[PDB]
Amino acid sequence: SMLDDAKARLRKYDIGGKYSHLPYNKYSVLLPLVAKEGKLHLLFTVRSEKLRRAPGEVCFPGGKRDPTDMDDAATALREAQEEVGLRPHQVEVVCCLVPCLIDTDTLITPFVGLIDHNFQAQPNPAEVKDVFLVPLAYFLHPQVHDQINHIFEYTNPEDGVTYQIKGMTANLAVLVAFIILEKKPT
Ligand SMILES: NC(=S)c1ccc(-c2ccccn2)s1
Ligand SMILES: NC(=S)c1ccc(-c2ccccn2)s1
Repeated sequence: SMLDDAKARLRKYDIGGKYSHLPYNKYSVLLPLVAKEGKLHLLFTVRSEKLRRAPGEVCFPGGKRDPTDMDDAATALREAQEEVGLRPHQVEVVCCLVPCLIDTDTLITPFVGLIDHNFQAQPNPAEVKDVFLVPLAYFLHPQVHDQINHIFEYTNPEDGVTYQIKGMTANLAVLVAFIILEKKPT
């Protein structure tokens, strides 16, 4: 099936816990995959305008590890619950993708999660101003804008609202799209 196929593909790129013990400042992100109308989508947030770090920007749910977290996946799930109400019974963590190094002292670990078909986002307004879905296939033929620097623009056909997706968030989306959709019969 579509979902079994996605997981089998994703597992071949799982790096494991290899890098997770290194002595960095540590953050995790969840890349939430949602099936809708016969196709896979990614779920994104727009961060609240009142946050210190990157207010108003499009990003995946995530944040800083704390001492309660058993491992890096736990950080990602704790943060996804706090930001959009996603509960643990509603997500299957499938793998851990290549982590991102930044500012010489920080390591960000992305986890791909399959989301339950009855989940509905309850955005917490102190952290998240908006929640939206993008079809995974958009990332193979995006609408690119040059700020010189590559920015994606996505317009939701439901309401005509345009979103800008960039940086690490945009890089990870393209990666997940390549992994799951490359080389497929129609
Ligand atoms: N969710 C996003 S984009 C961020 C979360 C945390 C961020 C940060 C923290 C310390 C220094 C610089 N940026 S950015
Ligand atoms: N939830 C997301 S996307 C992030 C959380 C942590 C991020 C970060 C931290 C330090 C410097 C730069 N970016 S990004």
